[PDB]
Amino acid sequence: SNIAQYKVIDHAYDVVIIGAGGAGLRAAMGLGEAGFKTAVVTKMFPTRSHTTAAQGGINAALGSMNPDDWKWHFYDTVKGSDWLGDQNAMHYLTRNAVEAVTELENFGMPFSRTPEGKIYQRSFGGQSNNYGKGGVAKRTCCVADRTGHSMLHTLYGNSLRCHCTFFIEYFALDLLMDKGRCVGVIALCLEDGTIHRFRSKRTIVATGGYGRAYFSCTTAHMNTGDGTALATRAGIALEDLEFIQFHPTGIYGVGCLITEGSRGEGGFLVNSEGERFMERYAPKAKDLASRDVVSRAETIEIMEGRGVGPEKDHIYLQLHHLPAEQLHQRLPGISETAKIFAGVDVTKEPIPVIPTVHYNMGGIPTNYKAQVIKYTKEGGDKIVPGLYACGECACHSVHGANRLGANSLLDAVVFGRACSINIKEELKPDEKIPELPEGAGEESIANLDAVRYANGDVPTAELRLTMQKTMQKHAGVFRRGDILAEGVKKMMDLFKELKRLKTTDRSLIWNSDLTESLELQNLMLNATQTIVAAENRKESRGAHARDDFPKREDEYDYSKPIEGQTKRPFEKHWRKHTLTKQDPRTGHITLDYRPVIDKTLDPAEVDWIPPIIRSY
Amino acid sequence: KRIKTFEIYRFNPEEPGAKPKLQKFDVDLDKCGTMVLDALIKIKNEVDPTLTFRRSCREGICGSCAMNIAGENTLACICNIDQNTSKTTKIYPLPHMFVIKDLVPDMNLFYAQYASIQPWLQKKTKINLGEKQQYQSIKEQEKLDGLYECILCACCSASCPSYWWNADKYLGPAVLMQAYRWIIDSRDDSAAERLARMQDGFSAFKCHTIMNCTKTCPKHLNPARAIGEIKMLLTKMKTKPAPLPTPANF
Amino acid sequence: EKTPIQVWGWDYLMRQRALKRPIAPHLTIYKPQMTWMVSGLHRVTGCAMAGTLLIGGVGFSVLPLDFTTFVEFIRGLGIPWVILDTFKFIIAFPIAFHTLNGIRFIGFDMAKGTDIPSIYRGAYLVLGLAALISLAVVVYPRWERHKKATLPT
Amino acid sequence: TSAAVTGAAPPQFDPIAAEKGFKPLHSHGTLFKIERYFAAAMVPLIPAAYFIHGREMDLCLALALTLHVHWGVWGVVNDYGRPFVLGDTLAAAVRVGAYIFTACLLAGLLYFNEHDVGLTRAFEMVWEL
Ligand SMILES: Cc1cc2nc3c(=O)[nH]c(=O)nc-3n(C[C@H](O)[C@H](O)[C@H](O)COP(=O)(O)OP(=O)(O)OC[C@H]3O[C@@H](n4cnc5c(N)ncnc54)[C@H](O)[C@@H]3O)c2cc1C
Ligand code: HEM
Ligand SMILES: O=C(NCc1ccc(Cl)cc1Cl)c1ccccc1C(F)(F)F
Ligand code: SF4
Ligand code: F3S
Ligand code: FES
Repeated sequence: SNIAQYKVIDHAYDVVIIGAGGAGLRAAMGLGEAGFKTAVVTKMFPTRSHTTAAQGGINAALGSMNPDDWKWHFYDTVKGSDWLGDQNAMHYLTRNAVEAVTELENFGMPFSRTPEGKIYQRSFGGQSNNYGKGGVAKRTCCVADRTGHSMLHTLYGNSLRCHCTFFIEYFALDLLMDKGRCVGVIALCLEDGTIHRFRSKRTIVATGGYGRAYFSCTTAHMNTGDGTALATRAGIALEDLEFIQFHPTGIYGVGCLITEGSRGEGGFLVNSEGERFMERYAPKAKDLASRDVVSRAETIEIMEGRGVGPEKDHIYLQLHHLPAEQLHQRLPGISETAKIFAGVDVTKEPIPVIPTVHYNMGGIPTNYKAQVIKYTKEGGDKIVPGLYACGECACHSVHGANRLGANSLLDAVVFGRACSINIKEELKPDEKIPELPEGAGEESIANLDAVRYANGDVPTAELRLTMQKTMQKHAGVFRRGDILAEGVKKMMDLFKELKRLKTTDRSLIWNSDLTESLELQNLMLNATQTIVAAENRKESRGAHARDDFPKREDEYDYSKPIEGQTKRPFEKHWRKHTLTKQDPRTGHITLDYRPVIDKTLDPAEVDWIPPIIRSY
Repeated sequence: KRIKTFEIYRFNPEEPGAKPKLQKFDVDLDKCGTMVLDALIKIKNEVDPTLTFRRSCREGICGSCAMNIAGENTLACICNIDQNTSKTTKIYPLPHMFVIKDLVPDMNLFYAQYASIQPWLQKKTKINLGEKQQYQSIKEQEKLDGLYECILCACCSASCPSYWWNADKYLGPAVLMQAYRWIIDSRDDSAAERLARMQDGFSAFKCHTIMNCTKTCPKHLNPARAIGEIKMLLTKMKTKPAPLPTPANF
Repeated sequence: EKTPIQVWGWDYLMRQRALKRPIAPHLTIYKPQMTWMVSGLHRVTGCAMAGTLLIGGVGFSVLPLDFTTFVEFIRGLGIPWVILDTFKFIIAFPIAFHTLNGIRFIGFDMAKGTDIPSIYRGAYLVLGLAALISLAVVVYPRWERHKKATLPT
Repeated sequence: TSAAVTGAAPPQFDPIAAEKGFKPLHSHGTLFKIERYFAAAMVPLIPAAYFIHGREMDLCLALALTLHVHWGVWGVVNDYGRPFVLGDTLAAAVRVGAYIFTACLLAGLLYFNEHDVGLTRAFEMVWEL
C-alpha cells in the first residue's frame, strides 16, 4: 500500500464463487436454489468466459443414437486417463452425466435433435461401447458446433433466477485465509478502482485453465491460471500440472480450434503423401484415437518430413469428402472459422491444422466432493476448510494424464453442481459468517501497488512473450531430460526478471496494463510449477511424453501377466499425482507425490478398472 | 515497409476534467497479424500500454471486442485490417454508449435489459429436473437457428438510432431477438407473458425498421426479422404455434 | 406508466450522468449506409411535407396574400422552364418516395424482406420508381406544352 | 490499508422481484395495427389524387393526411422529445405540441380548402408554370 490510497469495501456472503463459466454458474444456480446468499466474482462478463468457445459437445450415455451405458463411458474415462485418474471421481462424473445433461436440456439448452425428437449425439475421440470391446460410441451431445456457447448462455440465463448477486469485471487478487481456513476473497473492481473483500463461509475456485503459459494455444487471453496462482499463494500445492493437453487440430497459423467433432462426423487427418496416416498410428480408432495419441501422431509425421504446407510444418484436416448438407448442419461454426482465418472453403479444400495447447488436467487438488486438499504422507488428504474448487482450474482428478473429449463441459457442470449439493449438506444455518483477521488482504494490495507503479526496465509484455516462447520450446509435446532441465533453468531466471518489471499505466480505473501484469505473475506461478514437475517425471503417460523414458512406469509391468510379479514400491514407479508446493516470493518449488485413488465410490454399483496397456 | 495508421478514440476518466480525443498510431502490417485486434494488441504492447479495450476469445465467439471500426460496429478479432495504407482506419467505441475508458463502454443497461426478458426456459407444469428430456422436433428446434447464435456483443443495438436516443425505454434489437428466441421455443409455455412485458409503445414498437441491426451484425444474424416477428405477434396478426404432440413411445 | 426495466433504465442514465461520463460518438462517426440514410430520408420527406402543409394552410390564412397572387408573383419572375420543372420534381419526389418506401417499411413491420440483399434491392427499387415517377409527372406534361408551342393545327 | 467500510451490492435488475404487481395491460398493439392499415389505405388515395381533383379529394386528403400526420409527428416527438435531454416538463410541453400541431394543420387545411384554391387546384397552378 506504501505509495497510494486504496478504497476498501467489505461484503458478507454465504458463498463466494471465483468464476462464471460452466462450473461457476452451475454452482451459483445450485446454491441460490438452496437458499444461500451467493456472490459470483468474475473478471469478465460471464458469457465471455471460455466455456463459450467450446464446440464439440458434452458426453452422456443418453443412448439417443443406439443403446449405451454410463459404465461404458466410465471405462473410456478411466482408460483415457492412462490410470492417473482418481476412479471415485471418474465414477461420480459418469454416473451423473445423463442427469446433468438432461437438466441442461430442461434449462432450455437448444440441443440439436434426432428424428425421434431426442438429443442428437455424435462420435468423438477415445470412446467406445462395451468396456472397450464393442464399436465406436456416440455419447457426445451437442448444439451442433457451438455446444459450449449454447450451454454457457443457457446457464447464464438461468443464473438470473437464483437471485445470485454478480460482481462483473472484478479481478480476484487472493484468497482470504485465517489459520488454514478460507474466509473469503479479495478482488479489484475495474470500473472504479475500488478494492473489495468478500467475507464468506465458503469459497469456490472455478477460474479455468492456464493456456496462455504457452506461445500458441486455443484458449482465451483470460486463461492465465489465476485460481491456481491464488491457491499457490494460499499455501496450497497444485496437482499434475505437467499434464498439458495438446489438441490435435488447431488452425495452423493462428491457433483457433477446429473441433474433434469434425473427425467424429467423418473427417480425417492427411499427411503430405496424401495418406490417411492415423490408420498406422492407431489401426482400431484411426482418427478418433485419444487426444494425446493423435497429437503425437501428427508431431512425428512433421518430424519425419511428411508435413504439409510451404514449410512442411503442419498437416491437413480433410472434411470436403462429407456432404455439404452435413457440414452446414453438423459443423457450421468451424465451416466459418476456417473461411475467416485460413481462407478455406471446408467443402472443397482441407484445413491446415497442427497440435495446439488446449486443456489443463492439472490444477487444484480436491477429493471427489470438490473440496480442496493438502497432502502429508502421514496424515494423508486433509481438506482445506471453507474451500472448494471445480472445472478446469481443479484436479479431482477426473482426467488424470489425458482428458477425454466432451468430458470437460461435463466435468464442470457435474462438479459445479456437486459443490452446491455438498455445501447444502455440510453448511448449516447456526454457523455464522467468519469475521476477517486483522490486516486481511494487505499484502494483496501491496503487490497491487507495486505492480501498478512498477519502475523496472523489462516491460510486462516482453517477459510474458519469452515465458510463452520458452514453455513452447522445452515443455512441448515431446520432452527430454536435458531440454527440460535447460528450460527449468530459463524459467527460474524469468521468475527473477519479474522483479525488473515495467508497467506504464498508473491508473486504477479499468487498467488493462495492471491486470495483464497481475496475470503474468500468475502465469509464471503456473508455468514454473508445470515445467519442474515435467522435468522430474521420468516416464511417458498420457499427454506427458518423455523420449528418454518412453514407457509408462506402473507398480507392475501391466504388459505381462500380473501374478508372478512383485509390487514396485511407491518411490520407484510413477502412477502417482505430482504435487508442487511453491513459495510465491522466492519462486522455489518442492515436490511430493500422492497415491492415485483406485477404488470406486461403491463396488456394488461398479467395479474398478485395473491398469492395462493403453492402445487405441 | 508497409505502414498502416489507426485513429483511436481515447478517454481517461482519472485526468482532471478530461475530454475524449483521437490518437494516431502507426503499425507495420508485416510485423502484425491480419485482424484489427492484432493491431490494437501490438500497439498496446509495443507503444502504449495505457491503450485499453476488451478482448478474450481470438475467434469471434466471446463478444468482448465489440467496437466501431471504419464506421461500422463489428468485432475487432475477425474484421481484417484494411491494407490500403493511404487510408487511416478510425476506431471508436460502441456508438452512443457511456464510456468508462478508451474503447471500453458501460454495458450494464444492455445486460439489465437482457435480464428483463427472463432468458430461461419456463413451463406451466413444474418438471422433475434430472428426470427426462423434453420432446422437440427437428423442425421446431430449427426455428432457434439464427437466434441462439447470438454472442450478446451489442453491435446491433449500438448501431440502432432508436436505441441511441431511447436506450432507457426501447429494449433494442439484441435483447428483442433473444426475447423472441424464448417465445418461439416450443418447449416454452410463457409465450403469452413474454409478449406482455413488451406490449407498451416503447419496449418493442419504437423499432422504426431502420435495418442497421441486421446489416452490421458480425455473426450474420437478422434481428430486424425477429423484431418484425414480435410486432406481428403483438398485433395479433400471428400466433405462436402449439407444440407438436409428444409421441407415446417417447 | 413504465415497465420495471424502464424505471431501472432511467436510474441507470441518471447514474451515468452523475459519473460525468462522455457518450460515444454516433452520427458524426457511423458509416452512411442505405439502411439508415433511407430511414432518415423517409422521415425528412414525411416531416418536410407536413411542415409544408402547416406553413401553407396556416400561412395563407394569417397573411393578407393568397395562393393565386403568390403564383402570379413567381410567374412574373420569368425564370427558366428547366429550373421550374426541377422545383416540381423536388415536390413530387418527397411524395413519391415516401409513399413507396412507406409500403416497404410496412413489409419490414411484418418481417417481410428483412435480409440484406432484399433490404438493398428494396432501397434501390424504391429510390428508382420514385425518381422515374417524379420525372414522368414533371416531364410528360411539359412535353405536351412543347407539342402545343410548335404544332400542326 | 484495509480500514474499509462496508459496501452495498451493485445495481442489478431482479427480473422476478420486478414481476410482483406488474399486471397492467396497456397494449399498444391494436393502435400500431390501425396506423399501418391507415397507411396502406392511403396508398391508392395518392394516385387517385393525381387523376381526380376538386373540393372533395381536397377534403379526403385534408382528413387522411391530418390523421396520418398526427400519428407520425407523435412518434417523431416521442423519439426526440426526451426527458433525459430536455428535463421532464419541456418534454411534456413538446408532447402537447404534437396535438397543437395536428389541430393547426387541420384548421389550416380546412381554411385553405374553403377560402382558397384548395389542395389539388393549388398543385395544378404550380404545374402550369
Ligand atoms: C476452444 C475450446 C473448445 C472447447 N470445446 C470443448 C467441448 O466441445 N467440450 C468439452 O467438454 N470441453 C471443451 N473445452 C474445454 C472446456 O470448454 C473448458 O475447460 C471449460 O469450459 C472450463 O470451464 P470453467 O468454468 O472451469 O472455466 P472457464 O469456462 O474458462 O471460465 C473461467 C471463469 O473464471 C473467471 N476468472 C478467471 N480469473 C479470474 C480472476 N482473477 N478473478 C475473477 N474471476 C476470474 C473468468 O472470468 C471466467 O468467468 C474447450 C476448450 C477450448 C479452449
Ligand atoms: C400514401 C401512403 C403513405 C404511406 C404508406 C405512409 C407510411 C408511413 C409509415 C409506415 C410511417 C412510419 C415510419 C416509422 O415509424 O418509422 C410513416 C410516417 C410518417 N409519414 Fe407517412 N405514409 C404515407 C403518406 C404520407 C404523407 C402524404 C405524409 C404527408 C405529410 C406523411 C408523413 C409522414 C410523417 C411525418 C411520418 C413521421 C414518422 C417518421 O418519420 O418515421 N406520410 N408513414
Ligand atoms: O433519428 C433517426 N435517424 C438518425 C438520424 C438522426 C438525425 C439526422 Cl439529421 C439524420 C438521421 Cl438519419 C431516425 C430516423 C427515422 C426514424 C426514426 C429515427 C429515430 F428517431 F428512431 F432515430
Ligand atoms: S445479434 Fe449479432 S450483433 Fe446483435 S448482439 Fe447478437 S450478435 Fe452481436
Ligand atoms: S437498427 Fe433499430 S429500429 Fe429496428 S430493425 Fe434495426 S432495430
Ligand atoms: S475478442 Fe472475442 S469477440 Fe473479438
